[PDB]
Parts: sequence; C-alpha cells; structure tokens
Amino acid sequence: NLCPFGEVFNATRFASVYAWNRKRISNCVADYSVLYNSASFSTFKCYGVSPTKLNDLCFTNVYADSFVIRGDEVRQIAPGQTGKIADYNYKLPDDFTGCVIAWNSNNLDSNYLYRLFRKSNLKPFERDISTEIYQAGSTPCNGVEGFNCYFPLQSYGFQPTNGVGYQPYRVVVLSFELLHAPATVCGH
Amino acid sequence: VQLVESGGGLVQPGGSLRLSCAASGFIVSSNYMTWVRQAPGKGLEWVSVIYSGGSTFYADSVKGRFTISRHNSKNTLFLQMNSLRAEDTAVYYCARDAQNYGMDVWGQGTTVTVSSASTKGPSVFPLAPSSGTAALGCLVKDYFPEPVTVSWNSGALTSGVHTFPAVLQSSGLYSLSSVVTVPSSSLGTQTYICNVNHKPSNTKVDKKVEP
Amino acid sequence: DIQMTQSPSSLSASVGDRVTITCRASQSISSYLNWYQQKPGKAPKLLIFAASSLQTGAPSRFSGSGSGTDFTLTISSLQPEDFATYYCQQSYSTPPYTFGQGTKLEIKRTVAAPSVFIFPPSDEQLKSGTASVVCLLNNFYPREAKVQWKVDNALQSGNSQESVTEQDSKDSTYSLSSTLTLSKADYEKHKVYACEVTHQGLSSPVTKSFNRGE
Repeated sequence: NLCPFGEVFNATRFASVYAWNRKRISNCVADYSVLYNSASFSTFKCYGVSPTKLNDLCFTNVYADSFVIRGDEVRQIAPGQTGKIADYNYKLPDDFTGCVIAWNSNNLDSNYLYRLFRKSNLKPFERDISTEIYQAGSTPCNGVEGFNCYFPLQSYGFQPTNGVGYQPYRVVVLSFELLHAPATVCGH
Repeated sequence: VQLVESGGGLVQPGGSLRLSCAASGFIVSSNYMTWVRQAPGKGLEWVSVIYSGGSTFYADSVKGRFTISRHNSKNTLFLQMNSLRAEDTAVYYCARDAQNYGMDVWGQGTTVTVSSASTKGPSVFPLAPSSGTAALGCLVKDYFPEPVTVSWNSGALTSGVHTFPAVLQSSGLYSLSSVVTVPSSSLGTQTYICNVNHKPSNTKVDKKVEP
Repeated sequence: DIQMTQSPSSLSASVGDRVTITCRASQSISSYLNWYQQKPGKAPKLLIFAASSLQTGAPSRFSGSGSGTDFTLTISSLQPEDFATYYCQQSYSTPPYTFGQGTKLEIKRTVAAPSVFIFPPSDEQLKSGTASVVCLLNNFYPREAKVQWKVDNALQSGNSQESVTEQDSKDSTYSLSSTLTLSKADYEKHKVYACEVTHQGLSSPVTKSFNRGE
C-alpha cells in the first residue's frame, strides 16, 4: 500500500492557484526520497521538518495541494509572505510544518487564472472559488461588470518565450499533520 | 468621482512630510491605491501601493523611509515621507489602480520640494543689445523657491518676448532669462524695461536694458 | 523587470491627421496594456485599458490595438486638444509598476533656422565675481539643435546649462537659451567667447562671438 504521490506529481492537468486541488493521503507507506533525490525540482524547501528524517516518521494525515503559478510567484508559497498569490489565492500559516515543491512547467503549460480582487486577505488553507463581480464602491454591482465593478479573476498569459520569471511553475505543497489519532502515513 | 491630494510643501533634506488623498466615488479600503511621482521633466515612477487586504509594497529607492497607510473612516489615503532627500523632489499623485481596467482616478498632484537652499531674491542683470532686428533681455539669476514671473514695460510689450523655464544650478538656486526681439531702429528711442517679481522673497525689480 | 519602450520620443503631426503612437514590451503581456494622456501641468487621464477598450469619457477618435509585445494607440483625426504626451503602462505583473517614457505630440510646421545672439556678461555681474554668458537661439523648428561653446577655440563641457520654450502659440517654433557660467578670474583670462549652433535649417554651423573688452 504505497502512497499515490504519482497521481499528484505526475498528473496531466493542474489547477489554477485560485481553485487549487487538495489530495488527502491516508493508509499507506511513503518513500519521501523518490521525491527529494530526483534533481527534477527547482524549489524544494521544507519548514517544520527535514527531508532526511521523513522516511523515519509517521503522520496522522498528509495533504498534497497542487496548482500552477508564475516563477516569480513561487517565493510567496512560504510562511509569512504577502503578495497577490499569498493574500488572495493560497496562504500558508506562520506555524507551518511541511514541504513546498515546485518545478518549471513551460513545456507543458505554454486558461490558468488567479484572484486579483478580494476585500480581505485569505486565511491559511482557505479556498475561494467565488466568481461574484467584486464591489469596489458602495454601489452594488449586480453581476454587471463596469466602473467600481470588476471581475475578480485574471489570466496568466503563459507564453513560452517569456523569461523564467513569468513562465508557469507547477507546485505541490505537502502538509504534514500529527493528531491524537492512529497514524496512517508511515515513511519506511 | 475624484481624488483630492494635499500636504506638499518645502522641507529641508532629512526632513519629514505627510501627503493626504481624500476619495469621493469609491472605497479606498476596497481598492489598490497607488502613489506615483514625476520629477521635473521626467516620467511617472511608482512609489508605494497598498493592497485592499492590507499588504503594502514600496519602490526600492524608497523602502524604509516612506509609509503608505489609510484611515477607513474618511476614505483617506496617506503617505508618510521621512528622511527626505533632494532625489524625492517631484509632484506626487495618488491613483486608484483597477489593474486590468487601468488606473482610472488620478489626483490633482501635490508638489514636494526638498532643498537646503535659503529663499533668496534674484539678481536681475541686463542682456544688452548689440551692434534689421535686435535682441535684448534680462538674466534673472540666483533665486529660490521656484515661482518667478517676468514682464516687459509693465505689460505693453508682448510680441517676441520669450521667458524661458528656470534651471536649477549646482548651488540649489534657480536661474532664467527672458528675451525679446525688437526693431534695431527703435534701439535708442524706445525704452525697454523688464519687470521681475519673486513673491517668496517679496522682491520686485525693474531693470532698464539699454545699449 | 517588464520594460516599456515608447518608440517615437517626439511625433510632430497636424490637425486632422491619423496619428499612430506605438509602445513595446519586454515580455508578451497579452493585452494587459493601458494608455494615458497628460497635458503639461496636469495629471494623467486614462484613455484605453486592456489594450483596446475605450475609457468612458474618452473621445471616439482614440483606439487601441495590440497583443503580445507590440501595441498601438491611434487617433483618427487629431484635434487641437490632443497635443500632449501619451504614456503606456503594463498591468501583467503589476506590484512593480513600469510606464513607458512618453511620446510627445508637437505641431508639424515647416523648417525654420534659428536667429543666434550672444550676450556678454554685464559689468554689474562681474562685481559679484561671477560671469555668465548667454546664447539665444530664437524661433526655430524642429526642436533638435546643438549648441557648442568655444572659449579661445577650446570646446567647453560641463559648465553649460540650457532651457527651451514650449512651441509658440503663433509661430509653432521653439526658442533656446544656453548659459556658460564661469568665474570672473577665468573670464578675464580669455579673449574669444563664441557660440556654434548646428541646426537642420542651417547649411553650415553659424558662429556668433565677441572679444572680451570690445
């Protein structure tokens, strides 16, 4: 009973950051070094943990969240950051215990959107799919797009010849929870 | 639907200043609010932006000295300008950024001058004519702050007058000249006097210009 | 990091013309381009957003076009109120903002060579220890001119400053002043002060001069 890390990493379609996908991982074994020793990721920073000890640890549940994002925006997928992605799309908690994995995705991904308008910053692990027209004044917008009345999601214009900073990157955030419950994900 | 700015003035390098921008047709806390400046004869450079959710960002030439902020109570956007340098001399604008839909509400502009110069009235010198048409003028040298106005013969001479924009010298003082073309035949007959008025120094000078 | 290049820094055109300004971007920004107008002494107005949408209150003669890295603002019949400076903005990665450097629209007009006068320092001024020498370039078109100061035939550099008028409400010409500022002590050390002007309406440069004390 190996863990389906394949089904998330090697997947054909990734989701827009604003509507990121979450895979819950449970009742399985997990070689965390088929991932660390690959030389196929450009970003792989771990916060509450160290990858070497990951095959010597058990966790109640593991969550794998995935989406696409610009290269210059992978920096926001860390605890304590601000910016349009961290604020309105995907927020990591200050007290985060997990791993953030990204790789360059230009060959497969060059549609994807992100949320540009929200009145307040997102809470950690909040997911806002709302496509309500955004109210930037005191006048109601009524599904009508116009002055003070903006569509909340705009498109990444992913275009293969842009510099690495504006090229699509695929990201997987591994969240590791320990609860007072029978562990089900054991590295070995 | 308007933005009303305020709070510019003269200060001296290392000083402090606080710009304010009051909003009428939208909610500042619901919007991206940006601060943009324009130096004399240059383009628009970004200074600061506040995100609707609170996050703030700053131009690299400015971090650690300015603070964008806002009071929801009044739709008022603020910029706190500390440790000012002459660099920062420019006109400042607030604007609402609707991103895809463009920056659509702009402020009037408020002017921020950073200088250690002292206010000084100009010395007016003659740019005397020489030996069909003939040019004469005045040289308005060494004055501060900016506003200086020039006229000729108390106003009765406008044709061929060119008053040039002022230049800022290494001394931190301004100069300019105003010049006029006239028939050479009038040279010794018609009196040409220039009238200079620098209000910050309560200076008013008339200077006759003669061959 | 996304740099904007407005392509004609200055475009001279006539009332009634179909004027096309261009803008250029460092990356394909799709159609996240905005366009602005600014008259001198006033704040900017948004004309076109999303590369091609017309702002409300913007006149009908303004139109946007482009996708990727090349864009165009087009005015179908220039009216007098449209002589101004047009800026483009990208809105693709916007937390660092970048604008184009501007395109200024002048009034087209026939070539006009300048009248050049040189002015010695006043003796009033020399008492104060400072000598400033003035060169006027009066009523010329196009704006592009070159002024070279020679003292005793030694080209000067770094002790000059110059100022230019806006286009004349009646001639459509420009006028320029250059001021050569130096010390009385150096001024009196030299005899021939001179002004060499190059301009498109002059066949060869014109050089006005004076000899200190004459």
